[PDB]
Parts: sequence; structure tokens; C-alpha cells
Amino acid sequence: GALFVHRDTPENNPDTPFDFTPENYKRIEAIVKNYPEGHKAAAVLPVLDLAQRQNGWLPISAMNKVAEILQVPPMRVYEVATFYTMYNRKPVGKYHIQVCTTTPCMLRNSDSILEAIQKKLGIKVGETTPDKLFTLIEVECLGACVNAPMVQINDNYYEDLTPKDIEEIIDELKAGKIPKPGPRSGRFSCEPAGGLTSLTEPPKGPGFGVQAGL
Amino acid sequence: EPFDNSTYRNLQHHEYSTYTFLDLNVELSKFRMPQPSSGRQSPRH
Amino acid sequence: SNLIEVFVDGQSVMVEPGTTVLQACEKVGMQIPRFCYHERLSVAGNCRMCLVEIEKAPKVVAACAMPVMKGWNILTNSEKSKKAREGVMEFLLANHPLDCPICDQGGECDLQDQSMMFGSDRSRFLEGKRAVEDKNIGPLVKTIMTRCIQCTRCIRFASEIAGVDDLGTTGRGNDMQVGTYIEKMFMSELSGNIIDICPVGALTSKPYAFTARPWETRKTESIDVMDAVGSNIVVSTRTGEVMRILPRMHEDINEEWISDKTR
Amino acid sequence: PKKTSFGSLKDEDRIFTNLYGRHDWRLKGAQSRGDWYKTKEILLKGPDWILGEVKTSGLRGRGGAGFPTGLKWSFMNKPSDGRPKYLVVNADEGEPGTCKDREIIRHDPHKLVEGCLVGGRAMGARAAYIYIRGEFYNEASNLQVAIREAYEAGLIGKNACGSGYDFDVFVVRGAGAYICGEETALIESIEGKQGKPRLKPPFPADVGVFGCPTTVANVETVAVSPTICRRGGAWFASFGRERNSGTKLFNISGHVNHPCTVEEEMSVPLKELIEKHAGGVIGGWDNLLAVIPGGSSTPLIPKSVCETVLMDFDALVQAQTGLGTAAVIVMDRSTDIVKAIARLIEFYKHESCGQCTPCREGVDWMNKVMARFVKGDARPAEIDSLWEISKQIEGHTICALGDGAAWPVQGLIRHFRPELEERMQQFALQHQ
Ligand SMILES: Cc1cc2nc3c(=O)[nH]c(=O)nc-3n(C[C@H](O)[C@H](O)[C@H](O)COP(=O)(O)O)c2cc1C
Ligand code: SF4
Ligand code: SF4
Ligand code: SF4
Ligand code: FES
Ligand code: FES
Ligand SMILES: [K+]
Repeated sequence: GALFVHRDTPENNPDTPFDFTPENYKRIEAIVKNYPEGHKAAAVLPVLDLAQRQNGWLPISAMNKVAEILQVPPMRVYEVATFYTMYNRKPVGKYHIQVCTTTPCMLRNSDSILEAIQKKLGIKVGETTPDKLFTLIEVECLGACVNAPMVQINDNYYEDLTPKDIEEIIDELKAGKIPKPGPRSGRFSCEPAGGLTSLTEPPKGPGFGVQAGL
Repeated sequence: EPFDNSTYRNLQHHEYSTYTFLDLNVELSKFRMPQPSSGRQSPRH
Repeated sequence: SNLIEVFVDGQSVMVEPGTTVLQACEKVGMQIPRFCYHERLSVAGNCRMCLVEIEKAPKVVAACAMPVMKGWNILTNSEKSKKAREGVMEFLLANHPLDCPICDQGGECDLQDQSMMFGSDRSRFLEGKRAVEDKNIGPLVKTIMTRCIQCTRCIRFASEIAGVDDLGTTGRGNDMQVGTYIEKMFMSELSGNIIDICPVGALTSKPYAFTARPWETRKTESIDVMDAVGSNIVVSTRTGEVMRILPRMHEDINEEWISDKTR
Repeated sequence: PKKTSFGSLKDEDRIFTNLYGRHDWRLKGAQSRGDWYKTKEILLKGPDWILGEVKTSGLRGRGGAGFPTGLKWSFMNKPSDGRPKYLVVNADEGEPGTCKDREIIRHDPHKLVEGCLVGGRAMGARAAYIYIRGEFYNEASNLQVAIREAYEAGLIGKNACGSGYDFDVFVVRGAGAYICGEETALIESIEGKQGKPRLKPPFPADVGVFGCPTTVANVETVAVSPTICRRGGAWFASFGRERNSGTKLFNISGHVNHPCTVEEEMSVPLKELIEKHAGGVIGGWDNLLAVIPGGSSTPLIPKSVCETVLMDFDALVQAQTGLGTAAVIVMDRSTDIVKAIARLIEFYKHESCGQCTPCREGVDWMNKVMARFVKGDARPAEIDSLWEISKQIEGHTICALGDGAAWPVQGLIRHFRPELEERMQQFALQHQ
């Protein structure tokens, strides 16, 4: 529903048990030290992201706990969590399925990919599987537009997707095998399918085209 | 050592972890010089 | 010596450098329409109604934030500015709820009055309006958040004149809502002042809620006695009864605010 | 004296020789390809020479602005004022059709950090905050690996490249937003608050990140900055039309046989670029219906304009559009133009930060109206109403997102109004 008002529930309550592991704590202080002294509030976005990693989804306790360590008032922490899309204020199921639906990737029939996921999973767009393995939602442009329709499984890009190719990806996740990041075609990253129309010569060594002066 | 233009040697991103970005950021902290101080400890303090 | 010179509607005006366009226009007497810009609070720019045309300049500038410089002719009543004001208000009234007969701000609503002066006489918005769930922030403040225009005046007041940071804006886009996320009463000795700064009926007073209309009350100046500060107030009386105690302006004693125990 | 037949660049002058990841993207490969070479001499030349050679290069902002990058970077030639000086590299790449920033980061990151290093020296900055978008986690980790390699090699850090300068690069990840691509919003999001853009009576050169001076620069612009220093502005100025120099990347996507990326010389014919690098429009060039020149913000142009138009700033400006980010999206005759544009407005509505009224309410209103247009449930008078609405939000918003969302509607209306008329008539007689 993407509602922006948190109502207290037994699952998501300010008393929900959450904290930071000691390894997470040293990561947090390294994050804060990246920013100038006196403006440690700048670490809100990365630190709040850290709470996401060790919890999957951040409850209100995680957003409160971020406020205490960073001295930021909880209201400002709540603003960041609701504004940015990645922060999952509601629990998600293991592998997060993000499908591009913007025009450049839809022009190459991205809905076929979305339909293929819908058929294999059986879960309608938006909800989560009963075994909490896949969470299928649609997302806007993710950069890789020159590549064919793609997904954003957890933290991996799977480009040049094709309706049967994503069937292989889904069962690999169902069996625990990790699909290889990258396009599911002959193209490696972004090169033309037919062949390299440029950069077909060894790059020139140091000093090439370098003026006398510098 | 050829002009192996048919190989995508950038495969290191495959075997990455959930904490990889923050991990090597922590290891990278010692190189960073001391940050400037704005005086007060916080804009509210 | 530092005073730079500007031309408000052509007439020369002496302005301290760093003065915003809006204050320069006020020097002549023209009051630029505004929603977000409150004099005491900071300047934000969400209002977008303070837009005005600077002469020989293609882009309409926001008078609430632009500092003037040498030789500027602030064309307040230029056609481009008037088209800008009508456009901005059209967006404001696009999703506003039809609550004027039942809204306490009726008769003293800045959105209502600025619609009469700087705004169109109809609507071309044949869509479905938005609705936002109400929030509770205490037994003092009426909160009909569907009428809010996200001027962030309440947010600025809470974080500047009140000191407590519990009012904010959650979400992005048109679905952005101003409130407190987790349910919590906005309680402070200056809490009731958010009723005054809010230009619409989104935040009104529960005790007085829909018991009188602004055009029918008689305003009588007086001095508060609840505290020793002696804040100047405007006691509004109708038919020999007391409904509202509104703050007055003194710029020394109470600025533009009163305590809740006063109100 | 004039290379009128602009285009068909050769591999020698290409900047990102490791664009497709066909060579070692670590420090060893980058130095092999010609990176981190005589960097100290660039540092010792002095910031004035770095700025001066950028003006000679005529480099324009390759991020959607096209500003005279030399003039912009000259804004911190002012003396010190106690406050620290900071540099910021934009790496959000949230505009649809834009993929160039992703490729340089994950295939030639060492050029980027060197770009921050020479860029910071020219502008006197203390550190560079590369704001990579949150989705590019693998790219960010790849970027940090290069940073660690540079730190160990002594190129960056205390006494950077053995030149006395102390420069650091913090790569800050995003949390998911297209508005974070905006410079002032990016400055805002770095500070930790909501990613709403800030008004500019002030400018990042004076007030910026943490209040200190800053300058948001695109990844491509900073990446090519060191090579400009090595090869000179004269070498860079040789390519491209006047005021249109450089070798801007191109992200071709849509209804093409092989959508791809190529670093082609600027002011290239649009037909030529699609034919060879991309492979031509699916179903032949005659199957083309419309093309997005430089991303969603840039208005579309029909095939008639597509017949002969040079891919640059000025040539597209007189073609009722803009270069933007050089994100060429083609749309064949099998493409529902109205549906495609409605999706773009849907993307903009889902990405507007909601701060200013015209972008908060106008884009949502334009989304609802365009949705009716796709179904045809409207009247011909609504087309004119959509035109007026798009103009009302144009130039009245805090950031250029409102103008970035109004332009596609203006582009669609002025080039495909008969298509809109036919659909509404089709809806009318069907529902009789
Ligand atoms: C909505 C919006 C999104 C933008 N996204 C980006 C972006 O992803 N990358 C970028 O380099 N510039 C982006 N820009 C442009 C920046 O605001 C800014 O003009 C530019 O980054 C400055 O660097 P440049 O001169 O090298 O282009 C965006 C602007 C707007 C209004
Ligand atoms: S706030 Fe103003 S416009 Fe809205 S219902 Fe009340 S009187 Fe009418
Ligand atoms: S509740 Fe009132 S003061 Fe607060 S943002 Fe909305 S209109 Fe402004
Ligand atoms: S145009 Fe949209 S994104 Fe930009 S400041 Fe205004 S509301 Fe925010
Ligand atoms: S278009 Fe599908 S990711 Fe941008
Ligand atoms: S008064 Fe300047 S924007 Fe509202
Ligand atoms: K009010």
C-alpha cells in the first residue's frame, strides 16, 4: 500500500528487539568519521542502510535506534526512511524482485519478463510468496537501459532478460544457486550484439598524444 | 597477454557480499586524513 | 553607504543589500502573495506564489528568497507574473477539499482570499481529488490534513520557535504528507501557535472548532494576565461571549505568539 | 580548419578504452592503458593552468546542462575563506535511457578518481564526494576497490601523487531517488536530510555541502578531465562543432537490433550513429516513428527531424529539443507513442520530490490527464489544456525536474497531435 503513517503493531513496535552487531558498530563509526565533525547527521542515509542489511527490513525500533547513535531527532530519521524508496518499512521476503517498467526498458517488451515472473511465482505484482522467498514489485529506471529488460534481484543486476531466461533464474534461487550477475546473453556488459564497432585496437600506452608541456 | 577483446575480465563483482561496500570502506579509513571541524559538535548543540 | 537601489514597479526604492525582493516590494506597499513565507520563520520556497517577474529577465524569480542587487525593476503587476500566480494557485486548488462551508478557516483563509484577488474564476481540473487520513497530535489542534498545502510552515515553526522536532514531511510526490509519522502529541507551551501560522484550515483549534465565523466576531485588544510576560492579545467577542483569544503583534513583548495557557 | 563531416571517431582518440571491460580495470590495467601518468606535473602546473586548458577544450557539462565546464569550475578560484572547499561528482544516473555513468564506474573507475584529483586541484577542493546511486552496489564496490588501490599506491591521500596536495575521495551511496540526480538535491542528500533540491538565490560555489563550497560535476565530465590535461584542450577542441567539442558518449536503446554504448565524436549525424554503432532501427530506417535524443527530459523529435540532425547541443536546440545526456531512445512504427510518453510522465510523478507546488501537483495532474489520453477518454480541447498546464509548471519549479517533465508533453503534443485526435475519436464512436 506504500502508506506513510506507521500504526503500532506487535510485529513493528518501538519495543521490537533490534540493535547493531559489534561488527556493524565499527562500520557505523567509520561511516560517521567520513563526514566532517559537527555534521555527523550526514551519516543518516548510510547508517540507516546498515540497519537494513542486518534486519532485511527496518522496523520503527531500527529507525529509533539510528536516531540515538546519530543524535538526530527521530522525526528527521523518519523523514529519510519514508522518502527514499529502497528502505523497506514493511517486511519483505528474502529475494527482492525489482522489475524496470520505464519506457526504454518497456519498449523491448519488459512486461513479458513481468508476466513470466508472475506465472512462475504465482504471486501477483506487489505481494510476497507464502514461503517469503520472492517479493515482486515494479521499479523505475535503474540505469541499464541500453541492455534489454532486466531485474534487480536483491543486489544484483540481471540484464538482457528473456521470459524463459528468468525462469532459469527463479528456480536457481528456489534451489539456492546464485544466478551469475550480468546480461543473460552473449553480450558481456553493454557492447553491440553484432560485434565491437569500436575499441577494436589495443589501447595506446602511457604518454600517447601527450603534449610537450604538462 | 593478447588483445583478448573477447573476454570480460570484470567478473570480480560476482563474488561480492552484502557487507562488501562497508567492509573495505572500514579498511580504507586509516588512509583518510583528519576531517575538518566546524567547531560545535552539532548544528543544534 | 551600502544601500543599493532598486525599482519596485519602476519607482526607486532604497534597500539594504541582502534584502529579499518581497521586502523591497513591501517598502512601496505592494504585498507579494505568499503561503510558505512567514516573516518570523525561515524562508523555504515551497509556496511558489511569491513568484514575480524581474524586468529584462526571462525567468520568474521567487521574491521570498531572491536578494536584490543594483538596478532591478520588480514588475509586480506584469502580465507574466499574473499568469504565474494564476498557474500556481490552480495547482493549489487542484486537490483542495470542498470544505469551505465546514472549514473553520472560512472567512479568514489566505487560500480563499488570495483566490479572490490573484487567481482564476473557475477550474479546468476534471479529475479525482486526493484524500489524506487525519492525524492526531493532541486535544488542542484540529487536524484535517486533507486541506493541507504542504507549505511546511508548521514544520518550520516546530523546529525553530518551539524547539521540538516532531512535525515533518513523510513521503515524496503528491502523496507526501506532513505530520509526525508515529502517533505522538505535539505538546509545547507554544503548540497552539501552529493554528495561526497555518494558512488553511488544516490546523485549527479544537476548543473553538466551528463555534463562530470570523466576519461576525468583534475584535477587542487586551493584555493577557495568565503569565507575567503580559502578552498583547486580541479577544474576539460575539453577542457578549468570548470565543477566541488571538495573539497581537508587538515585536518586543510577545512577537506574534502566545502561550497555550493564554489561548 | 573545419572537420565538417563530424563523427566516425577512431580508437586512438577514444577516452574510455576499457569501456566494455575488455581490459584490466584495476590499477595495473589502467596504468597500462595510460592512466596516472605525469599526474604530478599536472598537480605542479597550478590550478590556473588546469582551468585555462579546460576553457581551451571548450568542455561542456555532460550531465544534462551543457554549461561551459571551465567557467563553472572557475568559481572557486576565489581565495580561501576559512571554510573547507569540497568537490562533488554526480553519479546518480537516474534519467531513463542513461547508462554511461554505470559503465565508466564499473569498467574504468581509475579515470574517475584521477578526475576528482585533478578536478579538486583546479578548484582547490579538499575532498571529493562521489554520490553513486544506491542500485549500483556492485559498481560502488568496484569503485571503492580502485580507491583502495589508489590509496595504497600513494596517488591519493596525504601528499597525493607526491605533490604535497592532500585529497580524499569518499564514495557515498544513495538510497533510491531520481531527484538525487539534481545537483542541489544531491548536495542535500549528502547532508543527510530529505532529498529535496534547495533554491538557488545562492550557488554551490559559495554555499553548498555542509555549507562549504561545492560543485556537482557529472561522472563523464570529471573522468575525461585528466585526459584533457594530458592531451590538451587543443586536442579536445579539434573534435565536434564549434561550442560543441569533445567526444560525448551515447546510450542507444529502444527498438534497435543491438542497443549499446559508444563514445562517438560530438555533432555526429543522428542517422549515421544509429546505422553503424547501434545497427539501425528495427525494420529499417523507414520504420522509425520518433526518437528521444537525450533522455526523458529532452523532448522527442519525429522521423522527419531525424532525417538529418547533428547529435550535439546547438543542433538539437534549434530542433525543439536538447542534447541532455545523449540518451538516444528510438521508437519504431509499432510503438504506441502516447503510451510511451504517459509512462515517462508516470516515472516523473513517481520521482518528483513534492517540494514545490508546480512539480508536486502539476506532474500528478499531467499524469492523470495523459492516462485518459492513452485510453482516449477525453476531448480535443484537453490537448490545449495539457499544453497550458505544461507551460504553467515550466520554469516555475525549484529544480529543472518540472521542466524535465513538461518537455515530453510539449514534445508529444507539437509532433503527434493528430495521433491524439484519432484516439479520442476512436474512443468516441466506440462508446456510442
Ligand atoms: C531531475 C534532474 C536529474 C538530474 N540527474 C542527473 C544525473 O543523474 N547525473 C548528472 O550528472 N546530472 C544530473 N542532473 C543535472 C544536475 O542538476 C547538474 O546540472 C549537473 O550534474 C552538473 O554537472 P555537469 O555540469 O557535469 O553536468 C539532473 C538534473 C535534474 C533537474
Ligand atoms: S482551508 Fe480555506 S480553501 Fe480550504 S476549506 Fe477551509 S476556507 Fe476553504
Ligand atoms: S499543516 Fe498547515 S502549516 Fe503544516 S504544512 Fe500543511 S498547510 Fe502548512
Ligand atoms: S520540481 Fe519536483 S522534485 Fe524539483 S523541487 Fe519541485 S517538487 Fe521537488
Ligand atoms: S528503462 Fe528499464 S531500467 Fe531504465
Ligand atoms: S513565498 Fe516565496 S515560495 Fe512561498
Ligand atoms: K489556520
